[PDB]
Amino acid sequence: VWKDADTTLFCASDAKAHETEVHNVWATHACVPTDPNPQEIHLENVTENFNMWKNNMVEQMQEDVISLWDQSLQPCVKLTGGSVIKQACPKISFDPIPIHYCTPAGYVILKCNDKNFNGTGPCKNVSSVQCTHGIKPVVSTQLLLNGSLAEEEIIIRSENLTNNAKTIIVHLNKSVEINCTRPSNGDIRKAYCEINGTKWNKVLKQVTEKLKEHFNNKTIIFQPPSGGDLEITMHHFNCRGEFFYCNTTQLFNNTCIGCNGTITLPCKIKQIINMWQGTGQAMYAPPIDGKINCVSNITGILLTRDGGANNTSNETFRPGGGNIKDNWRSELYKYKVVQIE
Amino acid sequence: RAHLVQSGTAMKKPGASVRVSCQTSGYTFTAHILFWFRQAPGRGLEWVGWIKPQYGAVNFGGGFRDRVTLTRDVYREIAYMDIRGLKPDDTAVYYCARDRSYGDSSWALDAWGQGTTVVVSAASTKGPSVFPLAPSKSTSGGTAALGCLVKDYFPEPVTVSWNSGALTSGVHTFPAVLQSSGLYSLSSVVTVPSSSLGTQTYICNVNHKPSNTKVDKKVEPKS
Amino acid sequence: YIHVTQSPSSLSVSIGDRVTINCQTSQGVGSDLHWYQHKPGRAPKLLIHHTSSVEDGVPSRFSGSGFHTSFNLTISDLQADDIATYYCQVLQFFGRGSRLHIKRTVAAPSVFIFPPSDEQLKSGTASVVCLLNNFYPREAKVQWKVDNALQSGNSQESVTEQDSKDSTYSLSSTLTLSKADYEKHKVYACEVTHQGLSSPVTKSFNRGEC
Ligand SMILES: *[C@@H]1O[C@H](CO)[C@@H](O)[C@H](O)[C@H]1NC(C)=O
Ligand SMILES: *[C@@H]1O[C@H](CO)[C@@H](O)[C@H](O)[C@H]1NC(C)=O
Ligand SMILES: *[C@@H]1O[C@H](CO)[C@@H](O)[C@H](O)[C@H]1NC(C)=O
Ligand SMILES: *[C@@H]1O[C@H](CO)[C@@H](O)[C@H](O)[C@H]1NC(C)=O
Ligand SMILES: *[C@@H]1O[C@H](CO)[C@@H](O)[C@H](O)[C@H]1NC(C)=O
Ligand SMILES: *[C@@H]1O[C@H](CO)[C@@H](O)[C@H](O)[C@H]1NC(C)=O
Ligand SMILES: *[C@@H]1O[C@H](CO)[C@@H](O)[C@H](O)[C@H]1NC(C)=O
Ligand SMILES: *[C@@H]1O[C@H](CO)[C@@H](O)[C@H](O)[C@H]1NC(C)=O
Ligand SMILES: *[C@@H]1O[C@H](CO)[C@@H](O)[C@H](O)[C@H]1NC(C)=O
Ligand SMILES: *[C@@H]1O[C@H](CO)[C@@H](O)[C@H](O)[C@H]1NC(C)=O
Ligand SMILES: *[C@@H]1O[C@H](CO)[C@@H](O)[C@H](O)[C@H]1NC(C)=O
Repeated sequence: VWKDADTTLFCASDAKAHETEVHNVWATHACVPTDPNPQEIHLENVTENFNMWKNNMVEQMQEDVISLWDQSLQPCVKLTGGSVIKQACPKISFDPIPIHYCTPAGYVILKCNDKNFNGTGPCKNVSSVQCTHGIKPVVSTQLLLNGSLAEEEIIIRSENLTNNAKTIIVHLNKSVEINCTRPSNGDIRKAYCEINGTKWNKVLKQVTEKLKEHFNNKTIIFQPPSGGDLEITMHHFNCRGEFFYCNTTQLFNNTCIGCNGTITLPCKIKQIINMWQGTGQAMYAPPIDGKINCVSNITGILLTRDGGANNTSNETFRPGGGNIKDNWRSELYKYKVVQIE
Repeated sequence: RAHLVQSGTAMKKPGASVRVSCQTSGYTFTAHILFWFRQAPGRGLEWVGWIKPQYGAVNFGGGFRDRVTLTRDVYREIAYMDIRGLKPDDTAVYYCARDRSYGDSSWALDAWGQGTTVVVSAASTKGPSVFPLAPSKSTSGGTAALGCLVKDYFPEPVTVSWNSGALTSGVHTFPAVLQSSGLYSLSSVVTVPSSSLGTQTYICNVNHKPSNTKVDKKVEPKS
Repeated sequence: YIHVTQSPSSLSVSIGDRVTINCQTSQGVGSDLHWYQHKPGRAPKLLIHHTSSVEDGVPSRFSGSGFHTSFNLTISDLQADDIATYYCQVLQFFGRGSRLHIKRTVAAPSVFIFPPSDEQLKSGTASVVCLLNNFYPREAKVQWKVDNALQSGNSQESVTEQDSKDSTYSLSSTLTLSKADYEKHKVYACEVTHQGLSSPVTKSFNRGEC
């Protein structure tokens, strides 16, 4: 009647053709208008298998964001192969908008509506949709920002928890606001993010008890990344076209998980960055004048589990990320493409 | 296509540190995890850690995080492993291997480096002293036997040939043995016809490059 | 932790034979089981990944099967290039391995004994060597007797790899003694016990004799 299949999708958005904002410009030419009033069909007595970690929809979204970032976030200096590439690097208007992903004729998307579906396994409550929900192509590491939330309990996602090389997506059920600001009035690159410590330490405690559920009640420990580039050893994200790097050591303070005020994380705006799209560093212009500010919802955490042989009663976790495909996985997990026959 | 080449063998004292490097080629360097394993003599492969070259994310096995640093050069497409506070039990062959999976992780390692032998010992370099193993009585078994005794040397290896390489048949050079003194020792023997002991002269050529010690020893019956 | 056990640890094999080796797991593993070939001094080589997917370039005679906690590596029409150790792997857990060695008929060891050279005896130490040349199987006992006093803990043994041509082994046993200690005793023998012998063999010499 139908079968799992991979096909070329098309996007839909409510982009405004009159906006200078780069996401709106990209979606104006790339996407079609949103369906005025769609309608999903619940599939009765149907159990379908989903695998968020082998979902072709993730690949296509990755191509879009790479395309969006290369058409509108071009740097002053870039390392293509072995040559240096000079070019203009004007400041842009940058604010991600939601993008819907739709199937062409002869195909359809199946949607897993199981409240606590972990992404890999069977799903007893399935429906078919013409398009997905509006996903914002938010590029970040360590913390997943401005995403959707789990409808009930926190969810631990991983193709396999035994494999310490597999990223862990902690899907939160209650956002924790992060308020990052580069003030108007010394060093024009100094910034900081403020986070509600009372709220964060409580959410982080509920994350430990959910991890205990998956690791034989072993003690859960959080540590800062052991090494790697600044884009993964720190919370890396883009705000108003500026690239922020924030020290998150205070967000994983083990003593405060069972200390609860305003956590001010040291941040820095960097002009020289290691591109997530592929290879090479990129150099941009210094930050814009004025008060640069971004308030985002922390809706998920990216974790890498230590391979401590499991002989110890502990289990250390460190904020991961870097593979931006994981960010799209956290939003496309409930979807999959099938072909009609 | 994929091919990994590692650095040469290391001789380190206790407490010192070492850097093993792994040059890659023939594939997209950042789309494949690189693992590091080691194999001590007699034991099985032991996992040290891995590194995702895209941004250099790392992970380690039991106890290796405290002494091992894993980095890479995405442009030169070369991975590094720095071990600090070397202990004698760190002696092993360290391997560099790549994941066959493009992007994801499967732990199926289809490309491997030739390996890097690292020895951790407090024994200072020293050349061997060679003693003869004079052939005995006319032995049966169809032939006689003689050899050389290469005793007390560090580090490995030592090359032993016979008659400048003309005598290859029936030559047995035994693997080296580690003595409690920290020095190595071996022997090279060869069975020769009992009647050729009077005419033919047998010579073992010993060569120990680490100490620049060459020795040509004539093995002859003692009357 | 996923303990990996492979059996048989050692295996006697003959050219052209069908061979099959087993790998077992502490826990259900599914199918991401990987097989490797490793020869001394070289780097391991991927033969089969995920149980039954043979890597490109591997001879078609290699095969894989199994599931859950039991997996088999099978080779049909064995050849001289298939002699080596074989590791199975899941995640970071490699198995100890299963080594293949060509099987031949029994071969008695030619035994020889070498007294210390007078040059070494001036160094304060004396090395007495017992040579067991060309034999099969690999196992064998070597007892050092000094005036009928059995020596233990003061001898080191070394065995060569299986010879590529005659398929036999060879061994050395080095009895290290002090100069003064060596002089005080007269008779020095090494008793050899091997499958291809009817009774032990005691090659010996006497100090200060010819
Ligand atoms: C199943 O999914 C639908 C959405 O299609 C949702 O309305 C419903 O609450 C879910 N649960 C059940 C038991 O139907
Ligand atoms: C953040 O979460 C709040 C709910 O507390 C919601 O009202 C708001 O729209 C969310 N914003 C984003 C960008 O996700
Ligand atoms: C979120 O999930 C946790 C369990 O993981 C639960 O205790 C908590 O009540 C949930 N929060 C909400 C707002 O549903
Ligand atoms: C997800 O749920 C399925 C069904 O219970 C289970 O087979 C699988 O192991 C789970 N995976 C994770 C990472 O929780
Ligand atoms: C974010 O922080 C700035 C100062 O750091 C403050 O003026 C602003 O009101 C904050 N925004 C929110 C939504 O709390
Ligand atoms: C921080 O979080 C706590 C617990 O949710 C809340 O009571 C407090 O009002 C928050 N702080 C604010 C909103 O400034
Ligand atoms: C974060 O701050 C702590 C304390 O100030 C420091 O030890 C750590 O190195 C910082 N992290 C990074 C990635 O620099
Ligand atoms: C964790 O919080 C405590 C406050 O109870 C603080 O003293 C300590 O420095 C914090 N850890 C860090 C900053 O690494
Ligand atoms: C998240 O959404 C808010 C509201 O739309 C926006 O102000 C903020 O810049 C977004 N965060 C990121 C990292 O794009
Ligand atoms: C696997 O190999 C072993 C070798 O010991 C053999 O006994 C067994 O029959 C083979 N097949 C299975 C299914 O175990
Ligand atoms: C994860 O992989 C390991 C090793 O293949 C296996 O033992 C375990 O059952 C797997 N877990 C899941 C949930 O598939």
